[PDB]
Amino acid sequence: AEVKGVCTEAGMYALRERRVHVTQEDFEMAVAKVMQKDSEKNMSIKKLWK
Amino acid sequence: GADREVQRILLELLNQMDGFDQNVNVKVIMATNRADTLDPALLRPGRLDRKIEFPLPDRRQKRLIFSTIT
Amino acid sequence: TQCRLKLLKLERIKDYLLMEEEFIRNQEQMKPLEEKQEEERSKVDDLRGTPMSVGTLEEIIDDNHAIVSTSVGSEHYVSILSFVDKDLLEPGCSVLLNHKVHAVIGVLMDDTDPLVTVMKVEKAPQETYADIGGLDNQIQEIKESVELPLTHPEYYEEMGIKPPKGVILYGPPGTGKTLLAKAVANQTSATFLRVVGSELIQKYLGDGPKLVRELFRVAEEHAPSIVFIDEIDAIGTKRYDSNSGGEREIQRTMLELLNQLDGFDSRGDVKVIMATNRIETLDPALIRPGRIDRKIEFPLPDEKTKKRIFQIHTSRMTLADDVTLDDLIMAKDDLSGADIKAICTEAGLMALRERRMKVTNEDFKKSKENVLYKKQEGTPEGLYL
Amino acid sequence: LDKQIKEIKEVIELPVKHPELFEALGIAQPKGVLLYGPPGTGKTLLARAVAHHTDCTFIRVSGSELVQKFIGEGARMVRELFVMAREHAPSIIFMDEIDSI
Amino acid sequence: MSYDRAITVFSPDGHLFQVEYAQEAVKKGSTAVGVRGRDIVVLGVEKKSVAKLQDERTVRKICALDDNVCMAFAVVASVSGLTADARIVINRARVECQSHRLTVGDPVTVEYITRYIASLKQRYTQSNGRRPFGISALIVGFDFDGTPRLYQTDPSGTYHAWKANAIGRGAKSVREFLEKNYTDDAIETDDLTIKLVIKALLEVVQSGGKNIELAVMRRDQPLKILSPEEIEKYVAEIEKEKEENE
Amino acid sequence: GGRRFSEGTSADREIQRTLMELLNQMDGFDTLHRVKMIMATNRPDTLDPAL
Amino acid sequence: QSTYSRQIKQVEDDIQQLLKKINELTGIKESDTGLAPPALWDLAADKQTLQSEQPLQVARCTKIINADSEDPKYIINVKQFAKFVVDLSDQVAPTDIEEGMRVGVDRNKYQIHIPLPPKIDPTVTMMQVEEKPDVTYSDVGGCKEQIEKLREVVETPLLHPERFVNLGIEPPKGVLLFGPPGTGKTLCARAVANRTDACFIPVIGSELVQKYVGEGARMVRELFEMARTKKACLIFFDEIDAIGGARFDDGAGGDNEVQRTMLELINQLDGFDPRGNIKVLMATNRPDTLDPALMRPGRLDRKIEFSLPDLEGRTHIFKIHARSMSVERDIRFELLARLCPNSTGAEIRSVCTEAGMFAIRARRKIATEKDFLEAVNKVIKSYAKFSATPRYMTYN
Amino acid sequence: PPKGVLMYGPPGTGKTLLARACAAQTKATFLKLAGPQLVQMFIGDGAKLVRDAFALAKEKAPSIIFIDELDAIGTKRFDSEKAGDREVQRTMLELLNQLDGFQPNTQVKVIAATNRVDILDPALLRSGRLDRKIEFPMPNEEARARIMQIHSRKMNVSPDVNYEELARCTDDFNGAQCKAVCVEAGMIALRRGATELTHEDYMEGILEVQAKKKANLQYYA
Amino acid sequence: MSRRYDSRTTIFSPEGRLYQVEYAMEAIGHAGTCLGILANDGVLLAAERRNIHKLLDEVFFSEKIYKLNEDMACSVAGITSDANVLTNELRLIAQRYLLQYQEPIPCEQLVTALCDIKQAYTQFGGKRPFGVSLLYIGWDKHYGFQLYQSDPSGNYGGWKATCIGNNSAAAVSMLKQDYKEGEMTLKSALALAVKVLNKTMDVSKLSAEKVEIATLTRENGKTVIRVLKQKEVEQLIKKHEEEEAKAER
Amino acid sequence: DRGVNTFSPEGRLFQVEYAIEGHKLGSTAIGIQTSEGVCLAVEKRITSPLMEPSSIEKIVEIDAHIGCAMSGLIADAKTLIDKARVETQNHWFTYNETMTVESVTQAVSNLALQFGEEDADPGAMSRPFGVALLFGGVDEKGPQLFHMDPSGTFVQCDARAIGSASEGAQSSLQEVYHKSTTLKEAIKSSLIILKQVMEEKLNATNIELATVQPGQNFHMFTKEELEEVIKDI
Repeated sequence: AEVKGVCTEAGMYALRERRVHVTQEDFEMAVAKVMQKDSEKNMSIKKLWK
Repeated sequence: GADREVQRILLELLNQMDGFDQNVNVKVIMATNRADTLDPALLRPGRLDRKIEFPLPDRRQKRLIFSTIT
Repeated sequence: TQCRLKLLKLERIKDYLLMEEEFIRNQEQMKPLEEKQEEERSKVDDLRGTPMSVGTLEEIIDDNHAIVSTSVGSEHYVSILSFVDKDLLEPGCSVLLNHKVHAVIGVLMDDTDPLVTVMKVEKAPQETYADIGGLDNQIQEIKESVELPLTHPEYYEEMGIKPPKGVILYGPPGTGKTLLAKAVANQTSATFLRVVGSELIQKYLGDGPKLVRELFRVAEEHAPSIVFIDEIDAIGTKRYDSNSGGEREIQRTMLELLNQLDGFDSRGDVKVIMATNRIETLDPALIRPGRIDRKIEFPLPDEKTKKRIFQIHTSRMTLADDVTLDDLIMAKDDLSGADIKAICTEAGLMALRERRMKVTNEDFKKSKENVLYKKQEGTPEGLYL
Repeated sequence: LDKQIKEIKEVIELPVKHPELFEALGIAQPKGVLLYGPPGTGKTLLARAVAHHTDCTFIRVSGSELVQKFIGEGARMVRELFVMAREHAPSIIFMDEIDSI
Repeated sequence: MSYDRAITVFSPDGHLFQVEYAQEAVKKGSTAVGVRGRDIVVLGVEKKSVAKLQDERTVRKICALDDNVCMAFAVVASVSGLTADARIVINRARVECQSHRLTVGDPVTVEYITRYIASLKQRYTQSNGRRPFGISALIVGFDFDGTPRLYQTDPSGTYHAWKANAIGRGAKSVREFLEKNYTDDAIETDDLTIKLVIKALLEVVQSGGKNIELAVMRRDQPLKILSPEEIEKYVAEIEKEKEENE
Repeated sequence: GGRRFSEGTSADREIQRTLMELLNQMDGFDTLHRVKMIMATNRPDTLDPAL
Repeated sequence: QSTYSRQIKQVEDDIQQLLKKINELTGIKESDTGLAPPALWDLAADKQTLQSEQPLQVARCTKIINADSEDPKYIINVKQFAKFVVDLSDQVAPTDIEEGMRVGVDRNKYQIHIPLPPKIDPTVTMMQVEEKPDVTYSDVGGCKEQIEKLREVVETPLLHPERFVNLGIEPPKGVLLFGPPGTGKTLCARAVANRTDACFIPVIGSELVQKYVGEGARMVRELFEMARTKKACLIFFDEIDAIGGARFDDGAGGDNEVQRTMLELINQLDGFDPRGNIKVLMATNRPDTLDPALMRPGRLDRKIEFSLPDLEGRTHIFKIHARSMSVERDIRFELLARLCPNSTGAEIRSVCTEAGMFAIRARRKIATEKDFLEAVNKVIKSYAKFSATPRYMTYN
Repeated sequence: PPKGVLMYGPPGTGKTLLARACAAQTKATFLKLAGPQLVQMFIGDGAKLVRDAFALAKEKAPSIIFIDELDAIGTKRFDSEKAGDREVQRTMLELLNQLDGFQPNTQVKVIAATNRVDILDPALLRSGRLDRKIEFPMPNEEARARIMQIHSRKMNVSPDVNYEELARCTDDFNGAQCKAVCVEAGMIALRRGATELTHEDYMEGILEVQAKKKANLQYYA
Repeated sequence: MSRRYDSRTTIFSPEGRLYQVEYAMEAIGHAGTCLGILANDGVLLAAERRNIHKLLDEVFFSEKIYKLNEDMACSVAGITSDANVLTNELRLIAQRYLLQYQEPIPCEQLVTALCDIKQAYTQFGGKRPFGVSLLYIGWDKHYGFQLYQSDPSGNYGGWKATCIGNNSAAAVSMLKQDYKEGEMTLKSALALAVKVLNKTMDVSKLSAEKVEIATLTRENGKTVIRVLKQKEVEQLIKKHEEEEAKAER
Repeated sequence: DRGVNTFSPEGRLFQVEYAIEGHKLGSTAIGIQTSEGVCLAVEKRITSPLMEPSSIEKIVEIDAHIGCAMSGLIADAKTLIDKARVETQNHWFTYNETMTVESVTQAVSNLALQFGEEDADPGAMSRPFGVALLFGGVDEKGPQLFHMDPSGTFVQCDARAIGSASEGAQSSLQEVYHKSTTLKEAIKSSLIILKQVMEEKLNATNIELATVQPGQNFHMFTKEELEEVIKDI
């Protein structure tokens, strides 16, 4: 779910930059943003979804 | 009779929901605040793609809000 | 032999003969049934009309009326009209009523509910008596209660004793309380009702004693019948937290079993098979004698015996004799019949996986290995002594 | 997860697709399939995926009473689901815990 | 102590629950047979569940209470050895045997130990928040006389002397086969008495010499627990005798 | 004033519909003006967490 | 061979032709008559039909008004939940009318032709009840003093009211059967009811309580009322252990449903109206559960313990059981009785049963003393652990 | 004038009898109300039932409402996060409303009988829902002799036997029981052949109504 | 009040087991691998070290390898909580015996003193039994090298090779397959123990943070109790790991 | 739930009513006081010949001139007998002569009912014993037979029976046994009554008799003596 979250987060970045193609830059920011969600999952010792 | 109506209403709603994909329309947006007085059937994906999270605000986030009301 | 055959031919003829003789001859006669009787039937069809409102006969009352609740969501007070017999009809049947004036024209409808369908689960065992290895005698004591009054009721009635009903299958589980229930059912060739005990405790309140009453009704008509209640223990220990019935609901349901068994109303030739892992967690009255007559303990099948059952198992999952038959048996020390199945069932899966139709030695070793994770082999009993 | 696929594929998919293969070989048809393992291993998704692969319906019992009209509840609904599954055969009946409700 | 919560309370059935729960746990398994000879008494247990990787030398399921008193025990379940439960009865009985020999200059008799088992079970009954052990012990030994004795106790605490008895996995079945084997020659010849124990154990389930452990006592001399290697030789010779009579 | 419920009778079910309606009417997208709505209770604990 | 083959094919073939006759004559749809009692039953119903009774929709009188149209006017509410203002017919005689009771009104012109019979509001309770069957005293175990004591209470006042009135003492209503199971509390209740020859209503404690709160109040209320109106009723409230329990609430459902039946029985009994023509018999294994209201007299005049019998009594259960059997009388009834003391009525019948099990295996038609001896020593040792009595007797 | 008065304390103290007496003194209607009838099988209709029952008492004239077993209507300590019924909650609240002076409470009086006040919640009890709190202790020694004095009149008795002596022996009796002991003694009396009850019949009478199952001689002495 | 709360878990069951010992039996199985193998010059224990982080103090010798005496050592399968009180008590008993007898204590003598206490809890008192099952390894004069196992009521059994904990059936069968009654030396004996731990454990290459192995070896007539250090353990891992590599081929 | 300690509305304790039943479960013992001496007879009722019949005992000595037959749970009685042995010799140290049937019986009976299931000392009973003892001997005063109950009611008897046949046998003794019946006739009376509760006929391996007669100490009857009473029943 987290892995797919990388592509999905990437799209938000492509709009923001105002690109038409999801560049490498979009992906750099996405891994780090997804890593913060993971960290939250682990802290809570329960899933995020409810 | 009461319990059955509400159940029927919801089935019709799921059926019509699925109808949106063929056309430009964006689907139902609903809030679950208590999820235990809600069916887990209604939280299943395949009609949901995006799920929004809200958490509790932290300190800094909270402060901003407090200025707007005052 | 000859006297019996002639008697049967005559009996069949007399019902036919008499019924018929009076009718056709009275059609010739100038005053009796004749025209009237044929007309009377025609007259029921015309009076009823179409449509017909359906009802269910709760009870008949001897006052020239009956209580039939009509399918319209209100109750009706019907009268014996449109040519019908009050006493002829037996309770619980669906009946046809003339709408125009409420009358029961007749009975033919049942309009079948799904509740009876869930109850009736017919038999067709995996393994059954006379393909099971060792402790031949242990099965034979069970038969005393279940099988033997079905096979020959004669011995019991002539002796003059209360016909044995009810058994408790107890002991540590691994002996096949489930297997024995299926096995007796095939052999007897009587109706098999299977209701799991967990099913009695429902998410509804107070439905549980009602569900017992129905179970036993469905058994009586079917009878000679066997009822296997798998695992009576489950309802008493557990609180599922799907009801607010609590301890009270279990208590009322257990009681309803007693009433239906002997009680004020008995149910004819329904035996009960209670598998249970334990006898000290169960309700006191439920396990009292005279709701059971036969009490039997199953101790685990012997290490030599595991071997005689295995040949059969290996042959069923294609015969190989290249297997280390002895090693698989040995490590496991006196535990479940279930493990022998697991080792053959898995091995055959593995063989297929490898892409062959023959189970080999390597496949038997592999399956064994997977089975030790899943269970604990027989390593518990070893540690203590 | 190369390991995971071979194990699930044998148990569930081969008998529903063809019981005949199992029957010739002499294996007993699978009764229970137990899924266990830590959360976040694609166990829920894999169940759904398996249904698509066999071309079998996925009948999920979610524990809703919104879903139930068969008798309006499901914990004495054992056989009524089995009858209807046989009609719209093959099927895989799924029981799920989301661990939140 | 603070614990006084009920575990035993009297029944209108005229019994104590624990005692009866224990008695069935010796019905269902752990074959222990004893025969009494004319110089020597031998007791045997079958199962230490030697799965061919376990130790046989140091494991004791027959414990010497004294040097002229020994007991072999049984009661089983899913928790198969109740060695622990036995181990208490064994330690208290061990001191008591020795103690009796300090005070009273006669070597302690089996009859003293049997009354002592009847009182231990009972004492545990009367005390608040306490429960009877599940054990049944075949108390073997020598008196003042030097006469060999075999006595058997039950989980209630009632004792009888018996020439030969079998308990476990059908107490009466093993004993009625064994009843033919108890003859005047068998009791006289010491060597035949060792075979009688082994010969009974074999009826329930046959073979194994490692599963079978038996301990022998001769006169007031100390307990000798026999090697499994001695047992294997003996089961082989017993199996041929069965073919000879029959 | 309702609670989480969801293992109850038909009587616990009807209370929730009414309780839902009040929430939206107050603050939802609809709101009062000069006109004031007064509630009376015996326990504030019987009340729905959302309320 | 030939003659029989011929007759089979022919008879069957005749039923097909006969099919028009099968339906009218025998029944099974389209006339279910034999026209000896239906000619009478139909005839009387017809006059009703013709005017305004049938279709008769069940309704009930909510209130007696005198407003709108005639001086007799009633507001009846039908079981579709609409009210109607109706008239009253003398066209055929109303016979069972009471406010709140079911009454019948017509759908063509809504007027009361005939009221429905007294308090048939639960149809559910009435169907299950047996009415006074015959149970022989060759299976109601023992002679015993225990049997005799209940009879004075239950049987004598109903059989003869003559005596009680003459002295000027009030007649029995109440008896409490309490003691552990398998002592035949149910078994005796049935036997004496037929002996007396008064109407028998057995009812299960579990059936009183049903899903909704206050649904349980409808069945009990109406059962006690129905009982009073008929001539001589005995309501045998059967086996309430936790279906009778003391008033409390847990805030999840509570004891509410259970106490509901209980409380309903209290309100009509003591009430502002006393118990009508209703006798009550209670079977409990736990008086520990019951409410202080039930335990005091006015429905529990005398407490009698029918519990485990005495040493002499166990011998008498053997003798009564032997009469039912066709086993030897050369088997000493006494020997069995001494060998298993502290045994309930149920256990002594299992001994006979067991004796028979050994007997069938051997392939004997008659039980032996050998089978018997064995059966008691297994009963004293094994059966004791399972038995109901240690826990139920502590409550009793 | 009282909103309602309360009677609480152990059964068998003659509350039902006392109710019948109240009714005769006032010359008014005692409107029988059962606490279980008010909660009903129909939902939300059950609440309408409480409104109607008090509503009618006003219309009938001034009335006294005899309510039996108010423990059925509800006990409000609610926080019940899971269910908790609440046909019962609606009726418990509606009952307060009718006692409140939106409608009179000087026209409707409530004679309430409940076995305990422990079971009951303070919302109901107050001092302006139920004004008097009258406890009913189990009869005194003299009280049981008076209870038998009425009873004695119905049958026939000796003047060598009274209740007062039996009251002195043991205090393990109640008013319902005192009736039962007189009725019990009469069965034996009748069985013998007598046109009375005597001291022998009563003395046996107390022993018989209480169960035995093996009795005593040298089991206790 | 008090009996009602008492779940009557101290009661005997008809079958002849104690409910508590059986529930304790499960507590041992959740928990990690502890195995002991007999060898002919020494004896070795291998236990799962479950304390892996990169910030570890190591204030103890080990949190599962306990030296009970100056001639005994033990390993743990079960709960750390029970293990800590118990481990101390095991020390007073081992040490007092050493004072009186002055010779190494039998492994059998060591399980029995504790057993009384275990049994006491279960039968009566309503006290939990200890959640650990201990594998004691030692050399005593009388038998030579020995290994003893104790269970939650103090049920004892002398074993040449035994294993309790996680994948107890798998470890004991495997070890049964290669080795049957004392066919190997001290060198080879460490290599099997780590191999078994390797398969049972989720990490399939191990390190010295994952395993901790302790040896008890009889040198110059006196029992030496040593917890091996991380350095020695890596050597043993490479020896088994390499042996596994050949197996495949 | 309810406790067991409670008094019932019958007016008796639950634990004690159960204990009387426990007496009824076991084997029958007859103790007859004759003025020629006191005989105690008990049924062995053996089911196996592998048993050694000497060591099935149910007559145990309180004293060296008082014998005791016990009934109900054999084990439960044995403890009471163990405490009794210590008192009789103890009595010899203090008084300087041997204990009487009366003195010993009242002292054991105090212990019989003491029961407090919770919040009572572990050196005191949680439940009463279900044993009835029959103490039969001839002492300084003369032949005395005292009967002890599990209810802790002691009473003096001349003929008492306890065990499964307890009510039946006790009635039947009152009939045959009187004080116009001699000691040997008491032995014949007991043997007949014994048979209904027994599974077989009377034999010298199926009875154990011991008589304590004036001027003599306790004698356990030998096989010859058992056989002389068997011949004529």
